[PDB]
Amino acid sequence: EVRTIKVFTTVDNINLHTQVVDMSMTYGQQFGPTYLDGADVTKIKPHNSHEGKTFYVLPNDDTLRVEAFEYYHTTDPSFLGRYMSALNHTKKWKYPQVNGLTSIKWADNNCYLATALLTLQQIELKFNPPALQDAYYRARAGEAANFCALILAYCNKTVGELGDVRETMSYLFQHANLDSCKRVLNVVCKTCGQQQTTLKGVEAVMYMGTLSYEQFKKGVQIPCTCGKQATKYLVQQESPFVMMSAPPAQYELKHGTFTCASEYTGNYQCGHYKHITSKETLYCIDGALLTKSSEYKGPITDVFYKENSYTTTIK
Ligand SMILES: CCNC(=S)N/N=C/c1ccc(O)c(O)c1
Ligand SMILES: [Cl-]
Ligand SMILES: [Zn+2]
Repeated sequence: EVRTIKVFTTVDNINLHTQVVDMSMTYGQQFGPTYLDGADVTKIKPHNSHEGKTFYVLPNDDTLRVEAFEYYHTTDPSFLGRYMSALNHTKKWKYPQVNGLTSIKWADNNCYLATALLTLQQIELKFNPPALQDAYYRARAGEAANFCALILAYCNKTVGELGDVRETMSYLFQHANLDSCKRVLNVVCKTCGQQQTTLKGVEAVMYMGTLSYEQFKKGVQIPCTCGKQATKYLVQQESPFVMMSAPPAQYELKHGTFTCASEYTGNYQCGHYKHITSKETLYCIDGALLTKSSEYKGPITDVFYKENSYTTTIK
């Protein structure tokens, strides 16, 4: 007896493609690698309960290739399989609402992802790929599983792998519209004189070396090619936020002087992030856990500040 069911294949879970599948053959024999809500069903034969359901496939024809690129803005061949593999895990995570924000209950070393997600909800940022637009909208509403699996896929991290918050924000910023952001800097060495520099996009909102936006405005010391120590300071800034980063160090966070921050405790090989947000007081969100304090000191690695337009008074 020949037996078939109708199913739909997709790469973006919006555009559906009608298929008829033989129940005597595996999905892999018929579609190549195949996934059902993240589960790998390549080696599985169709079940009666599968009729009418949507399965993800790899982009193996030109129509799927165009749909996949338009939705995800990547042509990495392993992207979809990495996204599905992550999703099969992230759909089992818990996304509690903590002080009004979507967080993530700790699992699989996902603290870096929770603090990135909490941070995104406090800064003005729009994603360009529709996949990130759609999943971030759901994540804000509390259903963050697709968004978290997408972050992992875009950052080329697997579930359980130790991640860096600054690196993760850099990847997400790459897929965001920061084209309006502009940064002017000035560097003065007493032997080589001055050199001004202009930065755009992601490089205009991120800085590595100091956590303090004020010290960045007043000036910081850096090496020069002559061996002398030059000074770098901020001349002009156009952006809705800025991100200041440094190797973790004991740092004091004062209520009302920043938006949010990341704390990192541990070592290079493994550790733990927490999130600090300045609202009516200072709240520390550690996954599902919440505590408060009026003052905060701890090993901070990233701090986020609000911005609109800033111009220096330094002559
Ligand atoms: C450079 C040729 N690729 C094109 S034209 N479209 N491909 C899009 C795409 C997205 C994710 C994937 O995993 C994948 O295999 C493909
Ligand atoms: Cl968005
Ligand atoms: Zn010099």
